[PDB]
Amino acid sequence: KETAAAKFERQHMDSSTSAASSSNYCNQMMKSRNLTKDRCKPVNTFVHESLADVQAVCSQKNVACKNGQTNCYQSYSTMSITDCRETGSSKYPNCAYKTTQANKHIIVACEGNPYVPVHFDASV
Repeated sequence: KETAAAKFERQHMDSSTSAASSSNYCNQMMKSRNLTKDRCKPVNTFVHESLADVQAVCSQKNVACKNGQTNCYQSYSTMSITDCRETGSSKYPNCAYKTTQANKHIIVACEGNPYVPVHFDASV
C-alpha cells in the first residue's frame, strides 16, 4: 500500500521549487502526483519548504481541525505555498487548474509514531 505519511508527501510536498513556476504548474503537478487519476481533485495545496520544516509543524501551534478533531497544528512562520483550484472548463480526463502562489501559515493534521503530517487542513 502507501502509508498516510507517504501520501501527504505525494499530495502536498514540492521542495524542489522556491515558489511555483508557471500558470501551468498545477496542470502538470496534479497529473504527475496522481491526483487526476480517478477524478479531478477540486482543491489542493503544495508546500515549497523542506520536509524537515513541514514535519516540525507537528510540534508547533495546536489548533482545532476543520472536522472537530484536536490533532491539527499551525506553523508559527509563513510558508511558501501554491493553491490549485479546478476551473469551469475543466472536464475529466482533461483537468484544468488555476495556479496561485502565496506565503501563508499552514495547518496540518499529525498522527503516528513518529508524529508526522498526514493531512493538509488549511492555509491562513
